[PDB]
Amino acid sequence: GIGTGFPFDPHYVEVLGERMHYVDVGPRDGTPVLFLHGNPTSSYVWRNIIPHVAPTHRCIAPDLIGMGKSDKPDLGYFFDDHVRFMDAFIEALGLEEVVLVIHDWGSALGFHWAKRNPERVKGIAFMEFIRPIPTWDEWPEFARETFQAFRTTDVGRKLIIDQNVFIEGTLPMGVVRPLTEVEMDHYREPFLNPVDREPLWRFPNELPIAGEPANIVALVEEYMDWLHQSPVPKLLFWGTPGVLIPPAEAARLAKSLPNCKAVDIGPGLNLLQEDNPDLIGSEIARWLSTLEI
Ligand SMILES: CN(C)c1ccc2c(-c3cc(C(=O)NCCOCCOCCCCNS(C)(=O)=O)ccc3C(=O)O)c3ccc(=[N+](C)C)cc-3oc2c1
Repeated sequence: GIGTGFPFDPHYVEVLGERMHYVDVGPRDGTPVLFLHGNPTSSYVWRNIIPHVAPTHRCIAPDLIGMGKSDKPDLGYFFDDHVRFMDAFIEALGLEEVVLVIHDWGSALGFHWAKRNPERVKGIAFMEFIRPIPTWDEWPEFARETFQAFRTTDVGRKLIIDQNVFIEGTLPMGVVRPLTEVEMDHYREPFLNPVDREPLWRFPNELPIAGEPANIVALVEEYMDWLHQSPVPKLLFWGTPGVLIPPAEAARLAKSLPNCKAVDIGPGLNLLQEDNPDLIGSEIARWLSTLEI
């Protein structure tokens, strides 16, 4: 059985006047491994992968601001808000050099931070990450109209804020195998009140699709350009058919990104962690030995 529980002790750090929650396990010395979750998850999405890395490496898994057990300030939760909070989280924890394990919107946070701090990143494991979607044709047909509806302030907010569709429908449709009730309740816990769902709606409205928003498209194209040239060790997980990263894209990236290892995880949509956590965790563990950390 795939683990459903969250046994990690809570850790907190005051950041920009707001308390943020993070998982911190593993030995204290050596290079830490920073796990960055996306939408609409939390450090809970790393629950079955950390146990493969925690025996030999420090594992830090924060909850993004307004998500998980972190505080819920009255912000718009634009990507720029998450950048400032994640920049200040990393400094508040005194992290010097790190290995990144990033997913979904956390990957945009990881890549944007690694582009600005390339000396402090010894490797990047990433899966179902954010890239420029040139046209709506590059978005999966089965989820296309709903995400077009998500990116509006009337129908989009009604679905996500008022009806919580992103948790009750979009999240299960990002996973191939079925999610138990206990797993669903963990993902529901930070969003029982419609107020807390603002990041669940701003995130898909920040997706770089068809040139909008222009600022996010430029930002993501920048770190994609850095990724195509930098020699930082890269580990990419992908599944079939995926959502953000289709198999043909993963094959292209596996040849064009320097020092990159691609790992097929089998069937998979967006939350690859939930469809094959053992392969992801045990491959990250094996890959960390090939780094000079
Ligand atoms: C439990 N079961 C499997 C479902 C499945 C679907 C639904 C749906 C549902 C969702 C969708 C839907 O979410 N489509 C789109 C998902 O496909 C995206 C998958 O990749 C994205 C992963 C996340 C990526 N994160 S990022 C980068 O974006 O930040 C479409 C139609 C329906 C429908 O019903 O007619 C419900 C709709 C309304 C509703 N009421 C008003 C309370 C309840 C719904 O309940 C559902 C339950």
